[PDB]
Amino acid sequence: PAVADKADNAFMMICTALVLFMTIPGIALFYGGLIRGKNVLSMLTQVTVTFALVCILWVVYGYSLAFGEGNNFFGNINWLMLKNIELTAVMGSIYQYIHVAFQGSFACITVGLIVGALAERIRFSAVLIFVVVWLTLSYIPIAHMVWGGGLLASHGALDFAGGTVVHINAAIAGLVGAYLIPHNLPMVFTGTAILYIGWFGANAGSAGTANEIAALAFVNTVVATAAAILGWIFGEWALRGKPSLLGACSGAIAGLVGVTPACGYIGVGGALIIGVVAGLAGLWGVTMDDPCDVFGVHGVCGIVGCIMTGIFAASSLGGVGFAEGVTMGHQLLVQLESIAITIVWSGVVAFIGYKLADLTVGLRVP
Amino acid sequence: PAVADKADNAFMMICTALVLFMTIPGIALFYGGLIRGKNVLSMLTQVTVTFALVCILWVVYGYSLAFGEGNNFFGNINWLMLKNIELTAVMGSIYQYIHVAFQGSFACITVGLIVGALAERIRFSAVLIFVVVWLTLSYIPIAHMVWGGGLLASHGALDFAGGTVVHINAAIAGLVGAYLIPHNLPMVFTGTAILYIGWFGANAGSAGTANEIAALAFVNTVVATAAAILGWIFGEWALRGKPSLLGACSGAIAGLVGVTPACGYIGVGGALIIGVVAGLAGLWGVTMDDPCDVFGVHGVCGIVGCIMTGIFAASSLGGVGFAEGVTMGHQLLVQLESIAITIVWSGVVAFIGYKLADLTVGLRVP
Amino acid sequence: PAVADKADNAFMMICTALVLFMTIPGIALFYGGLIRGKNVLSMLTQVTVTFALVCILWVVYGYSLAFGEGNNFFGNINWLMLKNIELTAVMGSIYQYIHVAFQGSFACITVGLIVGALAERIRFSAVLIFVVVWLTLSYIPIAHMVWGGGLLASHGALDFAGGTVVHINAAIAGLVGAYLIPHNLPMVFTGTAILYIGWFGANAGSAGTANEIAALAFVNTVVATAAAILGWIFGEWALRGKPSLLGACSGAIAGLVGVTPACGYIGVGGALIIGVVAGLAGLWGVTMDDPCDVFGVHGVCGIVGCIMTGIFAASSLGGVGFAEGVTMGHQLLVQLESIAITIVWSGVVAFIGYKLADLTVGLRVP
Ligand SMILES: CCCCCCCCCCCC[N+](C)(C)[O-]
Ligand SMILES: CCCCCCCCCCCC[N+](C)(C)[O-]
Ligand SMILES: CCCCCCCCCCCC[N+](C)(C)[O-]
Repeated sequence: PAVADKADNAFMMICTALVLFMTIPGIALFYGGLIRGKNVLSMLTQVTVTFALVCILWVVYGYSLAFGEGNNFFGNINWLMLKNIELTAVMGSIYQYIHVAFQGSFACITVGLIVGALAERIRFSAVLIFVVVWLTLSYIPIAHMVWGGGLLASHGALDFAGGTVVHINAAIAGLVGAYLIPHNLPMVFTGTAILYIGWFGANAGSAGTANEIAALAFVNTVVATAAAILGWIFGEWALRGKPSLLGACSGAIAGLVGVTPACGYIGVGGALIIGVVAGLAGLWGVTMDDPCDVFGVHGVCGIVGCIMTGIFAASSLGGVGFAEGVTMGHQLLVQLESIAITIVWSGVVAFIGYKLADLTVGLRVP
Repeated sequence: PAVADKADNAFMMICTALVLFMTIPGIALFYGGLIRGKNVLSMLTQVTVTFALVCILWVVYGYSLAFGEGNNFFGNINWLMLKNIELTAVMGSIYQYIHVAFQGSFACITVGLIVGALAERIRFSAVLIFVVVWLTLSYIPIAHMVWGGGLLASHGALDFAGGTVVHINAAIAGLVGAYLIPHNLPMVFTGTAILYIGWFGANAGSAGTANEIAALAFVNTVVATAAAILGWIFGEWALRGKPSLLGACSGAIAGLVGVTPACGYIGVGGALIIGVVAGLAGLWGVTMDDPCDVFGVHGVCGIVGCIMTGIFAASSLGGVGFAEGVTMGHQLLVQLESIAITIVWSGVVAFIGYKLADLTVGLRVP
Repeated sequence: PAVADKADNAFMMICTALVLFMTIPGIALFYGGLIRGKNVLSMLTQVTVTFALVCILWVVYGYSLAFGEGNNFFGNINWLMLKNIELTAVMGSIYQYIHVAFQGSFACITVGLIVGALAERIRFSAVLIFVVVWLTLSYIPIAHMVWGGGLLASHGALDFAGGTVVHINAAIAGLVGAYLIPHNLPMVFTGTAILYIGWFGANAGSAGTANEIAALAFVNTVVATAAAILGWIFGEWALRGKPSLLGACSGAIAGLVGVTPACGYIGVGGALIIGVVAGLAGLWGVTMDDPCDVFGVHGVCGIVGCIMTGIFAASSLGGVGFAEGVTMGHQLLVQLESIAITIVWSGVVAFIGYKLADLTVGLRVP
């Protein structure tokens, strides 16, 4: 007799709006000020159209396969166009319709992160094909594997808000793209800004409820982002003699990414230590072919966050505590496996997607 | 013994903020990148000052006449400055003060849509006069007629979030203006963006509560907007050989508008079919004197949405179901009447307003 | 047996996001379009890094000293890194973690207002030192004095959302800075916009709950801002023959500031009268060395708001009513004292901070 709680309903609809704010115009504007000015309009168009396409595919089969009961790798196809979901169906403590909208907005932003990164160098029709393939055969199974009670979840993987599902997944997809293939810094910062605010929806929302864990995630997000900014900036001041706007904006992102899988499981001590290590590591990454340094931050910091969750979730270290019977040893192993599975899964799919495009319309923008 | 529900309180205050975000800076920035660059500052000023004036008129007599008990066409004047509204007065399941703020923000955005459209070509003092007339004698009675238990509502008109009260109403007011009387596309998209996010406040908020219907409206908004984008874009690719940023931004708006009256009454199937037809129809409109194509999208798509609600609310078609004793036949008729009443009411008033200005200070900007 | 209410949890986390939106990118962008274009990137960087530093200092000792039990002037140091705060600890009707995040975001925005004002003319390392000093020895004690059950609160001072803690405090700190020491108007308005929307989080959020008082504050915010815009604009039309965008944006701020201490205690009548007097007074201020007219609006309107709360909170005048045994006479006196204590406290500290910087790294940007 599952009963929807209006307080949770309220929180999760607003959180869905926030995550939606991340893509439209968040990620669009972030990339907008980074890419060559002659490429901006084509990019914003591509993000917008691919946003739309993702919203639709999610409704048709996206949600059903991501989040329906199935196997360890995917759901099913009987929630097609959300059929058999009663309007009053409750998932967790919120109406299911709001879970669809929430989970959909994650799908959008992830796609937004790859589209914007590669909009400069890929044909319009070729990114569409890619999106369709990689949403379907990478993001959806991994979503299901991590948040849909599939393989990774069934083996105790900690990923509170999408270090694998979003960050690693997309960073590897981006890297594959570049392998096969700033002009407005106020615009970049504005994007970073919208991304940051939008990100409280993503991290607190992942609690599914306005509780003490939503509260922990929110606090940890503020903390680790700030730690990452200062860590990056300090590093930049040491390496380059001075902080920069792009470094500060990059810092914030590095720690937002690092804290993503962790925010709901760690103490503020942990959030701070993670923000610092994520900020430095992100700086290290972009100091070491990667489009708009998407792996250099998302990939590198995605890995750092996911590994460091396997440590800082420990009650000893201020976390919520590992599950019963789980050692920090074993949990670390499982994160490594989650990470490695994501990297390979996305990579292989990315390769299939781009190649499908490359053999139907061509990658190379005319 | 009506009791205010804090969850609803929370939702409706945040939703009010979102709708407020639509005008300030949403609609301002949308028009900002469309109009000639030499006109932008005068426009943003005019939207801001007229926003303020609308916030005030709403408090003085706006809310009382829109939403007080009266006749079929207007309320009364005993909630002047919100007197006789106890601070703890409850409307629906939220405190009345939050209903005032919500309904006020609709009033603002509607006005924002006309002001911004005509800011280029109308004298400052002449728009003020217009606003005062047309808020008072068009938006307020129609508000009351549709959402204040007046004429249109009493006859079963479906308009969940303002296809008539907002979109048709303002589009006709805009058309009258032009009859008598892009430079920054990143800015236009940013505006579209803020408008989109802000619009979840308008559509879900219209539920008055964080329930399964707020959930339906939110989902339908995401769906139909996305459908509209792809529909517009595809049409544009057929007509023009390629999608454009303005087309994509226009697409989103077309479907946001189309779904506005429908979002709380239809299934996602319906949202998708409405988004598509609204996107194509919007494109058709702007292909066929209309200031910033305000009728071409708001008018045309306003009509499409309102008519199509009379169809897709049917349980057969996945909707919430028509009221008892109501056939799809009869419901369609009533939408047509709602539409026709709005078009004529706003038109006649618009004509009175502009002429009053034109005979006191003059329309024609010096 | 204090029990956290999920509805309040939801409201206060979203309100925290809104206040966070005020700084990042709100205040950054406001100043962005005001300062010389050659200074903008250095400014946005400085706001971002000092934001981060404030988020961290708040977590380490900021919250503990601001909001722990202590004396009349400061709390304590046993909530260092939020230790001894159980994750499920409840303050008011929300989890304590959300109070930390809320109160932290006030700390950020206040700092944002001084940093942005003086970013043009102060050395990076010198502002850092300043921030550390003045957050610690001004903002924290005043926070504690006004909202932490300290001196000013214990004597019945009304300041619902920070006329002293935020506005006067920062305006005086800014004035001290200038004493010792527009290019993008669309950007300025966008900032004003984000500031306005963000401000509903600050004013309603200060209720701690989604109740009738959150509802009153929200309504009053809309009202007084609008009143202030028209008051400023009308004054500007009289003084200068015409309204300007900067005047309108300045108007909105003047009334937002004026209503800040008052919003939770006054009637809408009062909100309107306060908005008007705040708008005119703000205009008067900037007509009478003050960096980006920060005192001319925040200082002047901060004082006006705080004094005028001591009047309009009266039930006679439509307010919530003064406390038992409190006359309007006595309440006015106490506001004057709150005001005077803030002005001197911040001033003295500001002087210490800047001088510490000036004698370690130097003020004067190289
Ligand atoms: C918990 C949800 C996670 C949301 C993911 C969105 C990533 C936004 C960051 C974009 C920055 C892109 N860049 C250049 C650093 O790679
Ligand atoms: C449910 C609330 C409806 C809100 C109405 C606001 C309309 C925003 C769209 C502006 C687009 C203007 N334009 C040029 C397409 O006409
Ligand atoms: C209730 C919270 C108060 C938030 C304080 C933030 C102040 C924002 C206004 C910035 C305007 C700066 N200026 C130039 C007018 O001084």
